[PDB]
Amino acid sequence: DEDIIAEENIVSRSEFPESWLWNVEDLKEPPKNGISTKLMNIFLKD
Amino acid sequence: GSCSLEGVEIKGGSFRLLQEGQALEYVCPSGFYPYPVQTRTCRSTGSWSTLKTQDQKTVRKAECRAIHCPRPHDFENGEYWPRSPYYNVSDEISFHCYDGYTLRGSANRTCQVNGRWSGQTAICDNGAGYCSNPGIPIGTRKVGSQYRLEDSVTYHCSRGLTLRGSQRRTCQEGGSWSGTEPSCQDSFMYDTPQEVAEAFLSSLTETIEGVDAEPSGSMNIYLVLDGSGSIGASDFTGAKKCLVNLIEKVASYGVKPRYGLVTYATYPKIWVKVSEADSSNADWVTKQLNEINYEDHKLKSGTNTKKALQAVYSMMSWPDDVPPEGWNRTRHVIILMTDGLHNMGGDPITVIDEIRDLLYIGKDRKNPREDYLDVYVFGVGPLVNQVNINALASKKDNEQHVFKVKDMENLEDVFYQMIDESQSLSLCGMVWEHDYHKQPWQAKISVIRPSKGHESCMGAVVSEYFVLTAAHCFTVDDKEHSIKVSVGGEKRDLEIEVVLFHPNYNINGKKEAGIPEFYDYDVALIKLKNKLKYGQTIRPICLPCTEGTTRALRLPPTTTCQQQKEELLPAQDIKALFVSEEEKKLTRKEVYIKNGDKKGSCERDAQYAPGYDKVKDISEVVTPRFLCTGGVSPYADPNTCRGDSGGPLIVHKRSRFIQVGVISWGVVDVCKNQKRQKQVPAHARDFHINLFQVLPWLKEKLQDEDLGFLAA
Amino acid sequence: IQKDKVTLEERLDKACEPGVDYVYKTRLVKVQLSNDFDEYIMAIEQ
Ligand SMILES: *[C@@H]1O[C@H](CO)[C@@H](O)[C@H](O)[C@H]1NC(C)=O
Repeated sequence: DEDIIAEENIVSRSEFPESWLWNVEDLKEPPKNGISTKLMNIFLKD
Repeated sequence: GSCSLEGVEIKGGSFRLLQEGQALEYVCPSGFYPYPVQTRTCRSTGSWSTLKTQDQKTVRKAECRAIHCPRPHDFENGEYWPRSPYYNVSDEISFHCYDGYTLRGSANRTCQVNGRWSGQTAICDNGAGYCSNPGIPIGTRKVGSQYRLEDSVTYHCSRGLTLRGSQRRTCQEGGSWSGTEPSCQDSFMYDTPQEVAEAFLSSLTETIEGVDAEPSGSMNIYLVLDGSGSIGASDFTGAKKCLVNLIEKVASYGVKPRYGLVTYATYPKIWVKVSEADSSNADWVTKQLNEINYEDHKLKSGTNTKKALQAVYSMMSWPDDVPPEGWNRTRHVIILMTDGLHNMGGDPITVIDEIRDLLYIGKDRKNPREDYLDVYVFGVGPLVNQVNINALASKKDNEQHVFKVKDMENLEDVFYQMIDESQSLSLCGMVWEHDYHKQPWQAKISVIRPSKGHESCMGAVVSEYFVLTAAHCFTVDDKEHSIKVSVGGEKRDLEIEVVLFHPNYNINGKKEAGIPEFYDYDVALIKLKNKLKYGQTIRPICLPCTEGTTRALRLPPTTTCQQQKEELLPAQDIKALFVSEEEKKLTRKEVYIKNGDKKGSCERDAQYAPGYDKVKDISEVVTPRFLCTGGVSPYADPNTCRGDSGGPLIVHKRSRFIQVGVISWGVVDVCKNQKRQKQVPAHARDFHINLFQVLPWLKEKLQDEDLGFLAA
Repeated sequence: IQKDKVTLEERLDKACEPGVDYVYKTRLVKVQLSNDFDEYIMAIEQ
């Protein structure tokens, strides 16, 4: 008479910033039509 | 009776019976570790010892979990990626600070087989506090953003992890946090034979170098071996041989300290006392370490670590009466092997505190005397409580005192590698006792010229022949018979051989642009004619990018030249100092190196300098080979005089003195052989010569001085 | 702790646990009991 997931194997969230992603990027990709594009891969908070 | 083997195995693994069925050891296939505990004892109740984790939690079924590394559940002023509920082996993670923050340490770290992360701890500091950001070690959680003076920070590890080191660190005066850097440990991380030997010597040898100041060296080594029945003759006899090599290792350093061998169980047993006349004899102490046997404490196989340390207390105590002659000059090094599983006597920590009070340590805000006591602990027993063995071991900055090797065989290899290896033992930037002359490196230069001249400059002893100093203090016209150098406060003058100027030095190479003075590459060495005998008044000073400085900063031998520049000269308001002469008496002047965002403000003030009042571009008179100091922000830094010219720009860290610059020129002359200006302008800056820029020249001219310069 | 026969060996192991610090045979002299906590004045026979 039991199931669910063990309360031991539950990675609780913790990262709840009010502000982040405070970095800098430079557009050096091959310009087309005068428009440069950059594809960033960021990690969303919790 | 033998405990029943009913439901005592482990899922996805196995186990084996040892000590004739009195204990079992779980054997999990490579890539996995026994959970929770490694081994189990056979209680006399008929059942095996309950499965207790690190949080003292009861587990029903044992399982073989994969080797995971601690998760960074706390990181500030930056961002780490990728993020996962758990990190397997050979998993890589990178760190990156925000805008306006400097990243020190290893940016990329990989999870190793020892359940730990490679490289150093990643820290994102802005350099706005009195002390550098303590950072947040992977797996820990720092509480305290304020890094002012007297401020403190607390650390907390995740559930199921044992905190190693200090849980609280206070920003002490002089830009340095008390205790040591925390580190969340698990129950299988251990320490490679190299990690132990490397962190042990780097923490011991340094505590030995200072001892030589200065028969019978003023240092005591207390060898406390645990012979309880919870260790076994296997892990015991191995610990003996482990110590045997240690004594011989210390002997190779040509030092003969006072040893004290003590094996304890239910009651202490002193074999060698420091008060004996044979305590200095390494040979005898070794033979006494051989006569002992694990069978000595079989009848009464107890574990009373308290009485053990108390036995050491009586060896360093005194009638009183004494008050001994030289009690405040003796270093004490207590080394003890133990599983940390004490059960008789209570908390052995109480004794350690009594020892501190007896040696008067940590009882003075101005004189900590922490360098007069080291406590090294080594886990030997099958079940070792990292919590306890840590509470006893000392906590010093950038030093490790807690050790837990994989097995006994590895613990031996730790001391085998020592006997063969002979780390460089140099005393650069060192201070002796402490009349009054705490600046051995300091040198006073005088150049006699027609009419009068008496050019008054200063230098710094960097070797047994060469003395680093300014270059403008001399000229091509000045011969060697007209140049005299005095060191150690000696009345006589030393005869020089040749003054080597920098190949790129040209003070008169800017007159075309209307620039009378040009102190670019303003450095020069002075090779003496006679060899200098180092004493309590004469002693070299650490130079950037040297094997000697690497140890001074307590950094790994694999430290590159670039790493040292980031340590000594960060992108912040560095706290340095220089030597000034007031009323025929040397005195220190604490200043700040403007290497942060206040760098431009300090440089552009070179326009007020005589002759530079009509310079088009101020960046031409202030080459990257300059370190700007002095000013009003953040504090009112003392200015350099004319006689102080050529003086060493030292950075006092880790109780060591590292020269990083050379006094070149100042904006406003505040010294006129009368009184101090007192009304100094807010633009009265002082410029120096960054040694990190003139390395190629120093490394070449000092190739035959055994200073061990790094390649890079 | 607890309360099914607690033999001799049972007490030996439970008394020599790393946690166990003090082991006394006391005699209840006086009982000063209150509302939030009860004082129990014991006398260490040995
Ligand atoms: C060392 O001992 C002597 C005892 O006369 C004392 O005067 C001196 O202050 C002590 N030195 C230190 C480091 O305090």
